[PDB]
Amino acid sequence: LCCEVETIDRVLRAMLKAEETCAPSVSYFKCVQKEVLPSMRKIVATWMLEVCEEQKCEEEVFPLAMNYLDRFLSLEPVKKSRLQLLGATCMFVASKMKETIPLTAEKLCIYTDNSIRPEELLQMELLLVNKLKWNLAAMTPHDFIEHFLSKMPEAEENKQIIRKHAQTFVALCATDVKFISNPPSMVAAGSVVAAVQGLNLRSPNNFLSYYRLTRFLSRVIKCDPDCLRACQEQIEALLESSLRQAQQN
Amino acid sequence: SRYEPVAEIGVGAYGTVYKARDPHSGHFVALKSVRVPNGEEGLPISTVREVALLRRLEAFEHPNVVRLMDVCATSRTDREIKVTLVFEHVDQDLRTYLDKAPPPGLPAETIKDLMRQFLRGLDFLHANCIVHRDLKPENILVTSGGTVKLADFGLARIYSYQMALDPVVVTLWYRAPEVLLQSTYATPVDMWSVGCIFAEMFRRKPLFCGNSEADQLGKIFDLIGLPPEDDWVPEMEESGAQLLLEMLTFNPHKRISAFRALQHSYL
Repeated sequence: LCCEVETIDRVLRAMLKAEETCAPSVSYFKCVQKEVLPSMRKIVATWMLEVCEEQKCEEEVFPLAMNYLDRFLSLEPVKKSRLQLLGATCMFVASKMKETIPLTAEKLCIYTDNSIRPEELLQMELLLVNKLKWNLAAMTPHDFIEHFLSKMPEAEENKQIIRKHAQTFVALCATDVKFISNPPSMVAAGSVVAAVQGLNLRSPNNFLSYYRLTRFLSRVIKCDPDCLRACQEQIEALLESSLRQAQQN
Repeated sequence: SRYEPVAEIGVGAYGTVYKARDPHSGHFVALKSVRVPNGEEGLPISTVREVALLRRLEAFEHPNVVRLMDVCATSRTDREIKVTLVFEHVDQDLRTYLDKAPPPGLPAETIKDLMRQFLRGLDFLHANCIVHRDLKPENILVTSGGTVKLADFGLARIYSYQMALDPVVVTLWYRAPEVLLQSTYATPVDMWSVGCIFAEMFRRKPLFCGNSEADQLGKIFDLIGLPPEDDWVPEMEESGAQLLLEMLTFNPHKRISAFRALQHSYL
């Protein structure tokens, strides 16, 4: 968001405002959905992440597409048979928003083994955009990560390692119901925290921003520092079950 | 929100704009439509991205820009999708404000105030990478209470397709000299329009008027004087006309900005 000066934090405050306008409902599985359950969301979400990984999508595509998914699911009941169709349409719109070369309707259907069809996708897209009222320019955890990182006296080699670990934590959250309860800022902060801490632990004179990072980002975020704490620990828990997704086979 | 008409406020550059009522908010709204091509990849990406970028502005809650509050792709054909844009309604523009303003000014502190909201609004827009491109006293809306709200910004690219089928009605008295391409089509273009609005507030008729591009582009040099290469009767305070020229600096790269302008002696 490119000012003409340098007299013109004012940016971050804006990011925080935007994200508030794109929050899903925490109680949508109860109050809105009759068939769709969290474990199905998990399934579609892990599908969506493998597609982004396989296609080497811009990092933001997966979290943005989940924001879409949780948002729609907050407004419309969906049949569990249509969930995959919804997830693919969310990726389709998220890709259009964030990629120089977006995913094609056809390529996405290929990832469904052609269980869904382009015209189905094209029809869902209009439903989805209209329902979100075309407010598609949502914040992602990645937006905040990079912002936080620009405030941190970390060498670029440090930052890149932090970035890599933190993006992993985000993708983990996005598959989980937590992505529904916590705004992108919170999610980005917990992941940054979990990242910088784990890193510092293995390199004590390095990644020094770990010290009181929770309160710090809490202040930057304007959240509750114990909410961030819970968040981070939920992230660390979620990663410690990544050795079950590794040996679920 | 299904919206229902209540007037036909105008039929300018972007088709017919209807005034409608929000049936649960009770508030009025200004509706406009736009035809878009229904491609093989569904919604045209530039429309999605540009419309989305306007939707997000509303978050900033800036007082000098009209909020885009809703969007709906209503119709749909193998070649076209019809999208209605739902804007905050503002019942009068800068014209009506300047027309019902008795002899002679008036006054300066009020003109300074207008100009100061106008540049604030524009500075906001420009910062968020949105160029108006078609700034007009009609695009400049005025609340009761004197808040200027900029409207119709960021619709140039959204309306590209429709407008190329095929008008073209070019009310040209405010267009920056650049717009008559080459070449861009950048942010400064709005500041030229600012100055042309600037002057006309003390005047009472569009300096640089009708006729074609050449006639339009010619009437500009009359007052600014031709620009040697390679550049290819005030009624306000003396300080006022200082800023005005800076705005009317035929060259974009050293034409005053909305922030540099805001920080002018005259203000």
